[PDB]
Amino acid sequence: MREVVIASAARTAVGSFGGAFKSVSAVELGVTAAKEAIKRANITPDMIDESLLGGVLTAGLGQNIARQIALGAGIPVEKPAMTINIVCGSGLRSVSMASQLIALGDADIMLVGGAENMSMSPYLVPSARYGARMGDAAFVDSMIKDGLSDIFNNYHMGITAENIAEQWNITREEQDELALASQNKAEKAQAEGKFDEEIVPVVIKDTVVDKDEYIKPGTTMEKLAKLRPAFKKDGTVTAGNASGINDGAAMLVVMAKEKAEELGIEPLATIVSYGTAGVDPKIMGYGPVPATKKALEAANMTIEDIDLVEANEAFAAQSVAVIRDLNIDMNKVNVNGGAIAIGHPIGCSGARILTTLLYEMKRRDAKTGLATLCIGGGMGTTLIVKR
Amino acid sequence: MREVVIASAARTAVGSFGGAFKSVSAVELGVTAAKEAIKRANITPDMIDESLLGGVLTAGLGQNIARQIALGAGIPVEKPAMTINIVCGSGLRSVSMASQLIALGDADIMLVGGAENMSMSPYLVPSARYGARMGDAAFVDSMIKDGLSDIFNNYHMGITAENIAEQWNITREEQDELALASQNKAEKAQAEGKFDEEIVPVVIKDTVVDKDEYIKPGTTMEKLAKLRPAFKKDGTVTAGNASGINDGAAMLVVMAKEKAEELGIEPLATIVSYGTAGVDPKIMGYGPVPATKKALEAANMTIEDIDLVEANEAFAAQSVAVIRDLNIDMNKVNVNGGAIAIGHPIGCSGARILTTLLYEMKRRDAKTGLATLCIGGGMGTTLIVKR
Amino acid sequence: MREVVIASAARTAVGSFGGAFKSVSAVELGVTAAKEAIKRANITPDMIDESLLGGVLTAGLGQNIARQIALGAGIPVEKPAMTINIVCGSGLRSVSMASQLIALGDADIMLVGGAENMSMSPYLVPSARYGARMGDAAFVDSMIKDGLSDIFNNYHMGITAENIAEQWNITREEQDELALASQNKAEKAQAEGKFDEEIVPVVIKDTVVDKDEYIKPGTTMEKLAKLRPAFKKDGTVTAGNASGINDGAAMLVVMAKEKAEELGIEPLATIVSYGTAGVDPKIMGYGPVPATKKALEAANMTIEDIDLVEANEAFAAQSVAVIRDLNIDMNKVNVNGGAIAIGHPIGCSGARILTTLLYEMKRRDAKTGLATLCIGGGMGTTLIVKR
Amino acid sequence: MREVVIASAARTAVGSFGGAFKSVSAVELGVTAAKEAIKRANITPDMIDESLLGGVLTAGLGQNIARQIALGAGIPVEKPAMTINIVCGSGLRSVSMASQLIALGDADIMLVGGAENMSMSPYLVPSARYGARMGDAAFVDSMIKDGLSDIFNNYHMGITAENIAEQWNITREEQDELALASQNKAEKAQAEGKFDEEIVPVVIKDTVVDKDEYIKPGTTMEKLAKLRPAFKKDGTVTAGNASGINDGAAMLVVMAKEKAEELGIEPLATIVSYGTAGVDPKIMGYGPVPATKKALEAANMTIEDIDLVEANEAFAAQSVAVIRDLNIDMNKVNVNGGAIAIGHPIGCSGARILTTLLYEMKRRDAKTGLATLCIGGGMGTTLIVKR
Repeated sequence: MREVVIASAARTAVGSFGGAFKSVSAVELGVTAAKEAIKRANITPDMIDESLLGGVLTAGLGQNIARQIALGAGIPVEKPAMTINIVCGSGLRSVSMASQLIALGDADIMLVGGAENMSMSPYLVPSARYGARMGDAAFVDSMIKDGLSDIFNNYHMGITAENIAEQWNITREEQDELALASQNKAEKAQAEGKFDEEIVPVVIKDTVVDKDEYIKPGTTMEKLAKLRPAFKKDGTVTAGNASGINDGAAMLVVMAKEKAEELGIEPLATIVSYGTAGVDPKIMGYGPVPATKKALEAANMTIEDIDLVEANEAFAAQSVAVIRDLNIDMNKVNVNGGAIAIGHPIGCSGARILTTLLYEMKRRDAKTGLATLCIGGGMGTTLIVKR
Repeated sequence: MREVVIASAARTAVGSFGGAFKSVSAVELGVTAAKEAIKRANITPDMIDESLLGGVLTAGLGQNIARQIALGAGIPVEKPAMTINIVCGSGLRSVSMASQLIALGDADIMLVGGAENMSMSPYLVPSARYGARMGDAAFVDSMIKDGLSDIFNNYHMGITAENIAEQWNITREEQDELALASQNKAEKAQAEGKFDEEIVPVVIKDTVVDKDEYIKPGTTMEKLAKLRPAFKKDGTVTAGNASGINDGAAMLVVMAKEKAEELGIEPLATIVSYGTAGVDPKIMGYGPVPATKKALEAANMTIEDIDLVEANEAFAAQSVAVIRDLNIDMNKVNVNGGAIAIGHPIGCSGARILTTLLYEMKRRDAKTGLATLCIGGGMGTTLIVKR
Repeated sequence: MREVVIASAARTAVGSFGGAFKSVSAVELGVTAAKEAIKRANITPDMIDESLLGGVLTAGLGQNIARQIALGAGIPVEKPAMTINIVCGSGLRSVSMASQLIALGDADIMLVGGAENMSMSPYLVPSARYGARMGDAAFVDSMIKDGLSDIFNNYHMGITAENIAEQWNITREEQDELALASQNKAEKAQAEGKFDEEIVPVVIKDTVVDKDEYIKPGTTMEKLAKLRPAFKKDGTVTAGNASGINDGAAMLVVMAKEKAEELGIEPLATIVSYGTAGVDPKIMGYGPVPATKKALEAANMTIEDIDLVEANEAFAAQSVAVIRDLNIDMNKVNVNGGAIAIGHPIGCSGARILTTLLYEMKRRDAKTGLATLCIGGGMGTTLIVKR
Repeated sequence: MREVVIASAARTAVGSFGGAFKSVSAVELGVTAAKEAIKRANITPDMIDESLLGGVLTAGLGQNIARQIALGAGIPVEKPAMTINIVCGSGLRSVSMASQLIALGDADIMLVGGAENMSMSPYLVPSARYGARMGDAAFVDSMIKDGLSDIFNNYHMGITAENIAEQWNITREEQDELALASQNKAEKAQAEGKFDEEIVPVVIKDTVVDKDEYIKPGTTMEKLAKLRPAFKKDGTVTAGNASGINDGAAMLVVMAKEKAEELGIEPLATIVSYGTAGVDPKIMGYGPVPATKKALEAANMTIEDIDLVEANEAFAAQSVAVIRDLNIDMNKVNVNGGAIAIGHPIGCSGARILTTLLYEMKRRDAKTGLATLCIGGGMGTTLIVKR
């Protein structure tokens, strides 16, 4: 099995719900990020063998948005492209899965990552084809139905976070403390210029979007503590300690280690291992724990071997449980902030956090890193990298 | 790289648009087929490592229908599941891609295939979230937008068939002759009992659906010749010489050859090779040609080495071009009929035609077989098998 | 104040919900009836001074359907036309109100009546203009919201019928007995040809609709008694003892008595008096009682002076209460059946029952007659006529 | 025939489209105005015999908004209420029609006027009941379809204004001059306090709305001249020289002159005459001319006998034609501005302009006045009053 490297990465800024990218499609965001990821690898689009891209809320976008992104980025029509959906994990598992194909020898160079525009996701009318007949009918927000709710238990992803808060005894204050830290880390990182390298500007014909919109500077514990529960009466999970609804894309080039050598490409990192695992849908936020254990075992590593972690902040409640049960270094995870501050553009997020990880590892001169996400429906996915 | 076998296959009957499965969801169809594919492999659901399933028109179905099918079939919550979209090719590339993962050693046993309910696909309101403001607004059939039209050229898949009819000089009569033969082959096969083994009944709480609904017995050239063009004024492509709109699921168990040996499983076939390739979106129906050339080259085979072909009949116009340019045996392809007669439930079809191939190879005592499909957006995918 | 006569009347057959007029608009039905009412008066359309027409469920029909009907019937553009909405009473109060204008001297000849197509009434999206923002939204059947429910108490008109059943002690069996009689009277009248004169055929380009569709021959008490309550758990009101949902139009020509004399027109009847009155919305079905008392007082009559009654059968429960409290002759009311059998096309019904009254009075050689309807929102309206 | 007086009048401020009353329903606006009109007549709600109210865009508002307004204003359930639709004329013809009923002796005291909330008018789905079946479907703005377009010619009311501009040779500059004057007159009147008396505040639970929102102070000819045509390529009619889309209600109490005497009510004015007339739909904006000629003839008056005119400014193009052909005093019409500045809440406007007329007549000590409006579908309606 040959080794695989991550040659390059680029992401758009993450937009707020109804914000910067209210009218800039997932495909357009993806093309912007893909073109730049290709340039950052010192290759041309014709050198991509195939594309494998995450995207969840794809209703009304036309056939196969991965193909749309690939062709829009200038990749020839001869190269295949496919969209994948493992919900919140899609943008990261595209990377690991592509690495599987390349390790096997069936591709040398792939475009991977994910794209998501939650603002532009549509409403649905299930009765429209054959009729409602009589009486009021369903008129469904596809974002909630297909993206932000659990189908097995018919409740919001936020209720799965409440389930973890209750079972792991994670208090409101503990959740708010994590949220506060996320905001302040993101504020500080943004102001120090630490997102400048990874971001590619989006040009709207002109308006230039090059800053993460969702970060809330001057968040305080006093403000967070006043918020009402968002999902459950007398709950603990609030808008302030939950991830945002957001728009963005993030793209990477992966290739065989031997191909990077041939081409004289200095990669961001080498892929060490990966893992995807399941848990009960009711506690989906715990998914990163078995996924990460699997990935570490495959690498012959323990958490003590990992220098830097990106663990997606779907909800503070789940994030606290994951950090505690994996024995992660509490200030060596999401060191430039997480999704509570930066946002959670579902099918992009796994690629977004990997991009942030890789650029931070390089600037710190870290050796090893880990990206992991929880996944609606009860899964986790993880990627371990080294440089 | 280890060898991979197809342990088992099962499909539902294919329903007509608004017909047998008007109210039986893609997930319910998938669960029915998956449970039976698992039983036909002499394994239990806990023995599945992960599931990889095709599905295209998934709006309003909730998170990740592959996970829904897996859990509904009794596969434990610990096993991952992911949905893929390479349009019309999804149900076949799930099989080849799973084989890649198993060859590499990262899975031993997987549930693969696809599920699609076109009848139940919803209408969309793009302006619903932020408002239409003033004046009439878009109200979009997701089936047409996301399934049956080309996004690059903004026209129906049927126009891509007209493009091939014009460029390859495939006449109306030639298209109707293929359609006629498809109908009569399907009629004859159904009446002789040749679909009995592969089909699993769907039980609606009771009504039992166990017959392919869409076949039109007593089709004639006179009837076909009277039909009006469906897509283009003065065109050649009609409802009669085009695939149907349809509902169905088809599921298979794939596993390492060594695992089948261990378990004493007699497989339907061994996977020989695969290929996925691109063409211009305008001529998407030609995709099977480069895909199949790639697969044959990988196998060190020529078309002369292949005993039986399933080539999905998206449109007679494209099907004639594919058969002619691959030098396929004209009566050794779709020998029990094709999608003009049986239907084209988009994300299921690749798994549907593979199921029909495998059961026919076994009954004929054929040695080698090939399944291939054209793919909206300009692709093809192929799988070569041997027994 | 001068006297006013009803010169002529014509109605379409009443169609079933989703039936004969599923695709024949309220305006088209109205034009058919209006043209024939004009001919039955021995006048030309230019002789109409103005039109006043009922119609309730007018969403999406374009500006002012009375004007559409008038112009479609050939009435000159110079003649005004206006639509009125007093819900179920609209088609009758158009007649009385026109008579007020003519009595005063401000019109000599008017087109009156009503038109309604419940099948074609649309669904509504209240959030569409400014957006739903997030989460599922309302998708409203305008027929139920604007036609068949009480806005003050937010429940179906059928619940107002339950309120009367409870307060007046009208049993399920008593309701079913009235329904049975309605069906059998309608069956018998239709078969004997008694609707032949009043109906004008509707020609659909050809299909001719000339029979009341909704009548259920061979209704029996056994069948009625098996029906489930339609509106309230453990209720008394069922689909069988409630009015139908229906489509139809009915049009009349009214004119000053002196104008009919001048023109040598033999009128169907002379208007004696009218009345419109209110009750609590909760008991709207009782409206005919105060309305009729008012009309009788204005005429210096008692119910004993009335030879024939049409009292619209919105619900058997309310109809029994009205007949009992007005001391109506139980077999001198709705003698050819009522709306349980024939249907209730809301804005047409008042004109429909008046048309049936006038033709039956003439054939019986009756002298006096009365039409009355209950009205959603808590009203009744009545017209007394003589010949 | 007895004489009829206008005892009192009250109107809400007129809101901008999506503005002050974006969420304050037509019924709520109507109730506010009705309660105050009743108080301004020195009567109690139980003294109202019946209500007759205009309203056009009533989809989804529930049964019969006149009844809703009446009951909400405290009028007893015994008193009838009916909604009328003669499009733009509805709020004025309610007044004249009520006067007909009172002159005849069938009512002594009525609540009249109109209410309209264009912002809150819904979108419609004609195919929703029985289904769209396949392919995109209609999704219709009820405001445009039922309020702001001509059904006979299937084009916007603004095109009827272009038709008049062309046929009467009314230039862009002439239209803009009228618009400019409307804005400046309204600005000046508002600033001088001249709307203070007629307006009743709307209290939103608190926010108080008591100023006409739509007036554009500092409008200039330079600004107006830069606007693009709104309805026709190379047209003359723009957003600046057309009426607005707006929300509001206006209510009046009318009663027999002898009843006002009995009660010691000093009326705003006595009704002299009225008229409603038709023209071709294509030139609907001309309707006021025959309507006004009819009203003047009935009064034995000429335009020279009229001291003050309110002629609704649907479009400057039509307004210029009406003023010129009626020989109106150019600065004795809309002396406090018109609908270009103040707005055109369709079913309210006739009552709105009458309210403004009556209060201005009183403050000027004028003797005679005239209100007139053009009406979509090709009509006009007029009321002449004296004090």
